[PDB]
Amino acid sequence: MALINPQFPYAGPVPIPGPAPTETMPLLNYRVEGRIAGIQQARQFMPFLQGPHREVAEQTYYAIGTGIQMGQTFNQPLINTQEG
Amino acid sequence: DKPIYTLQYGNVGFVVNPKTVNQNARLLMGYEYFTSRT
Repeated sequence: MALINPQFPYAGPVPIPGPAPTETMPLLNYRVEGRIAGIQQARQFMPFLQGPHREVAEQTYYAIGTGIQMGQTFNQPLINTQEG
Repeated sequence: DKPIYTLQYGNVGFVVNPKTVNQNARLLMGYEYFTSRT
């Protein structure tokens, strides 16, 4: 967006020496076929386990029984003959 | 914690088995108890 100087104008570009025209043109680089080499193993001996863990520990229980329940020799009360 | 009522569980007594008894030896027994008319 330059302003044209009317007192000192200039013309378009003139030819100048050039950079040997084939040396600015590249070759198209020619890929050969390739292979991810080797026979891959199916599994890996991992350093960490792959499953979930638990944040807190919960107390577990198992039921037990008591035993054969016996009789008893109670201390027996007195007879309510109007004193009680 | 559990008073001797001895009306709701039999006739409880207090036992002293002595080893040596001199002449005119006695056993003094102090008591402390509740009493009402239930």
